[PDB]
Amino acid sequence: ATNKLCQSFQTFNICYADTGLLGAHFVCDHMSIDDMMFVLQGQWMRLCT
Amino acid sequence: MGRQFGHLTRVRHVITYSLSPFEQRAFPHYFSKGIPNVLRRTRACILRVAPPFVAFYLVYTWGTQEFEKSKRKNPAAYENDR
Repeated sequence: ATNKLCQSFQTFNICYADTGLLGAHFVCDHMSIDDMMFVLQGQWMRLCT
Repeated sequence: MGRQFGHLTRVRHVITYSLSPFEQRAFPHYFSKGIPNVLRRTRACILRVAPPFVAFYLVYTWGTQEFEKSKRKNPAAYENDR
């Protein structure tokens, strides 16, 4: 929100019987995909570490 | 440098699929299809690559042969005799 990276983004955890889709989904400009996928994965590695 | 992903070109209605490098073998069917491939590749170029260099060897095998023949003496001892 500070530098207007994405139009939208959210985190989901779809659960199934023995599998799932844990990740995130974001909506952004055509010149913001790399700039947010870099900070999206950067946030994931912060919790892990 | 004024050029990067995002404005390179306009691509429409093209879907690509790819696998994780850890879910696929690095050397799949190496000699099963790679060797028959190289035979295909070599034939496609041996008619444009070999003849120019085959001629050079012919020049080599003759230019060097004549050079030794020049250094070899010739029987021109006549007109002097004993």
